[PDB]
Order: sequence, then structure tokens, then C-alpha cells
Amino acid sequence: QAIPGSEPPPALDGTWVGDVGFDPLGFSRVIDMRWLREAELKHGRVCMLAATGMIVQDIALFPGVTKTFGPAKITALHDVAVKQGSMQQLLVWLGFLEIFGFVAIVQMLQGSGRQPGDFGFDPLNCGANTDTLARRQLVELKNGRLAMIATGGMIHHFFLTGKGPIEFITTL
Amino acid sequence: EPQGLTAPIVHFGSVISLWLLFALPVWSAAYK
Amino acid sequence: VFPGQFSDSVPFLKQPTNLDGSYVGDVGFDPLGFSDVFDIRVLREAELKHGRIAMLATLGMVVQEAYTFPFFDKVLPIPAHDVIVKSGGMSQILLWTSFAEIFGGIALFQTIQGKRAPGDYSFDPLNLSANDLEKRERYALAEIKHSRLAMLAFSGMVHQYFITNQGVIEQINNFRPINGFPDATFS
Ligand SMILES: CC1=C(C#C/C(C)=C/C=C/C(C)=C/C=C/C=C(C)/C=C/C=C(C)/C=C/C2=C(C)CCCC2(C)C)C(C)(C)C[C@H](O)C1
Ligand SMILES: CC1=C(C#C/C(C)=C/C=C/C(C)=C/C=C/C=C(C)/C=C/C=C(C)/C=C/C2=C(C)CCCC2(C)C)C(C)(C)C[C@H](O)C1
Repeated sequence: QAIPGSEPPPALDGTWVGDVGFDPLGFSRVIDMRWLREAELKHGRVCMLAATGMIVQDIALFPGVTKTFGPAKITALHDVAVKQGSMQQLLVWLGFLEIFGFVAIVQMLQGSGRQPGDFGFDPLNCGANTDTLARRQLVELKNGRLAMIATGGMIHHFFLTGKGPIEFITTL
Repeated sequence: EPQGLTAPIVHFGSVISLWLLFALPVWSAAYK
Repeated sequence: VFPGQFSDSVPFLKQPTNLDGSYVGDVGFDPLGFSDVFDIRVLREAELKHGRIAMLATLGMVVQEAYTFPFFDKVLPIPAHDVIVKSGGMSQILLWTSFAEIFGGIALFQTIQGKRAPGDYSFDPLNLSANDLEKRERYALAEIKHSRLAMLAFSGMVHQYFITNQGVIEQINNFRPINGFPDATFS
């Protein structure tokens, strides 16, 4: 129970990960719950990888990448890498994967049986047993939201100051 | 240098036209 | 991860409706549902035709760079397309392959009627898998795997020539990155 003054939408009735009844605008009234949860997990995972990658980029780079990309990071890095073809390759291959993601969403919405965000990617059988799986679901969702907000914060920090994450937090 | 029907341009155009002309019934039947 | 029945190849997609598993090479990989819109027999015949053409195409793309005949001339295959278009032999290749596909179309139309197996032209002059039935499906699986691999390989070789401007044998011995990237700045 998130906001005591208001009430959750009837789609928010438990039986979902992270359901604290927080939806005041009423997105679940007009949007299907499976699409919403799939999009939430997709945004969360994308932002998790983006935030970790931005931290790694502002800490340590690959060998030989500074010779071509120069001292450009975040948005200048994107502007140079679209001309380099790195982001073109990323777009092609990730859209190719999102084709299968799209048909997974379609089969979920028409009732194949899969849950939102479930792509079956579990190497090493990590967290596939007992209540650990549900705890990992909650951890993944909360950390995805946190990484989403942190990704927005890092992007806007580079917008304002023009500095990377690890150097902005040390040169206030 | 060849022109008209003897040109290979019209040859590959003809094979594409036959491809579409046979694409109608075979894929209509595969649909049915 | 969650319980439920899914495809053997893709674990987050269900088994397609028309991919029962009787046909060889079927790992349940049809995400967009092409088998739901069109017949599986016509699709299998198209797949086999594309794959066999791609097998011969990969073999040619290797050999023509490896060894060119005493006639014609020493030239890379991709511009050799234009050379033989201007020479007139490729129009004859087109005519003879069209003559073969005239009977191929009747075979395809009898495949829709269910009188012949898809892609089965009954062409086994060496009887490599004609008398034995257990070898037949193994050779069919090998043929379809080689077909898919050959389609991928010919596309790869062509698109490597399109940006590298080197032969396939030339590229595996004189491997250079594209666009001068070894010493490129602000790319
Ligand atoms: C799923 C699965 C697996 C897996 C996996 C993987 C790959 C899991 C990956 C998980 C990841 C990458 C989590 C990232 C979280 C990032 C966060 C919370 C944000 C950080 C940014 C911050 C805090 C910014 C801070 C900031 C800074 C710096 C300065 C400015 C201020 C501010 C913006 C606040 C395996 C491989 C284990 C196998 C398993 O079988 C299946
Ligand atoms: C455009 C552009 C680019 C770009 C870009 C990019 C990536 C732009 C990205 C912009 C993003 C991600 C903005 C998001 C900011 C997050 C917000 C506003 C929410 C925070 C959460 C809040 C306030 C929570 C509030 C709360 C709620 C609701 C619940 C609890 C209460 C409370 C905590 C108060 C590039 C890099 C491609 C370059 C290109 O050349 C130009």
C-alpha cells in the first residue's frame, strides 16, 4: 500500500511483483497488465545494463578505442559511434532479437503461457528454485527502477555539466 | 548491344514476370 | 524458466502450430509464423530450392576465385556476373534453369495435391540413400543443415566482397579491417 489517500486500480490487486498499489494516473485501466509488466522489465534491464556500462566506460575503456572515438563520452560518444557503425550494428542485432521478443509478447497476449519478461535466459541455473526466484524477481524490479532513475540522472548530469558519472560525483 | 527481345534485360524482366505470374497461384494455394 | 510448453530451439516461444516435427530439420523455429499463413509443403520446397542453389553458389564462389577455366577470363565472380551477362552465357543459364523450373513448377503443384514429398525430385542416380531408409532421413537432415549453412555463407561472402573488395580466399589470407579503421580518427 503506497499512497494512503488514494486507492489502487482494480488491475492492481496483488499477485504481481512490486505491487504496492502505486498507479494514481490509471495506466492499468486502459493498458493490459502483461504488456505493462513486460515493458517495465524491458526498461529496467535496458537501464541496468546502460548504467553499469556508463560506470564502466567512465572508469576504464577498451584498448584502442580512444584512438578512434577520442575523448568523447555519452552523447558525443553516441554521435561519433553512429558514424562509426557501432550503434548501427547494435540497432540491427538488437532489433533482430526484439523480433523474437515481439512474437514472445504476441504469444503472451494471445495466451501461450509465458510471463512478462520471461525469455528463458537462465545460465548456470542461478536463482531457479524455491522463494529465491521470487526474491530475485523483486530485486530485479526494484533495481531496474533504481537504475532507470540513475540512468536519467547520469544523462541529465552530462547534459548540464558535460562530465562523466565518476568525475561529476568527485568534482562538485 | 542487343536490343528488344534479344536483349538480356528483357530476359530477366520476363523471368521476373513469370515469377510473379506463378507467385499468384502457388502462394494462393499455400494460403488456402 | 516459468513452467509451460515451449519450442525446443527457442525456450520463450511455443511450438508452432504447423511444425509438428515430421519434417527434417524442424527444431520448432518459426517465430513469425510463416507456416501458419502458407503451407508447410510449399515452404519446405522453397527452402530446399534456395538451399541447393546456395550450396552450388558457395561452391562456385570458392572455386571461381580458386580456379578459373582456360576460357572466359581471370576475374572476380561478382563482376563476372556482368561479364557473362555481356558475353551471353548467363542468358543461356537462365534459359536452361527456366526449362528445369517448368517441370519444377508442375512438381510443386503436385506437391500441393500431396502426391510427392516437398523437394523430392527422385534424383538419386548413385542410390546413396535410395535402397536404405534409415540413411535417407539422416541425409535429409544433413542436406537441410548444409542448405541453411550455405545460404548464410553465400550471403556472408557476398557482403564481405561488397565492403572489402577482396576475394574470399584473398580475405582469409590478407585480412584487412574495413574503412581504414586500424588508423582511423573521428569515425
Ligand atoms: C539474469 C542472469 C544473469 C545475469 C545477469 C546480469 C547481467 C545482471 C546484471 C545486473 C545489472 C547490470 C544491474 C545494474 C544495476 C545498476 C544500477 C542499480 C544503477 C547504477 C547507477 C548508479 C547507482 C548511478 C549513480 C550516480 C552516479 C554514479 C553519479 C551521479 C549520481 C547518480 C546518477 C546517482 C546471470 C549471468 C547471473 C546468469 C543467470 O542465470 C541469469
Ligand atoms: C536525446 C539525446 C540523447 C539522449 C538521451 C537520453 C537517454 C535521454 C534520457 C532522458 C531520461 C531517461 C529522462 C528521465 C528522467 C527520469 C525522470 C524524469 C524520473 C525520475 C523519477 C522520479 C521523479 C520519481 C518520483 C517518485 C515517484 C514517482 C515514486 C515515489 C516518489 C518519488 C520518488 C518522488 C542521446 C544520448 C541519444 C544523444 C542525442 O544526440 C540526444
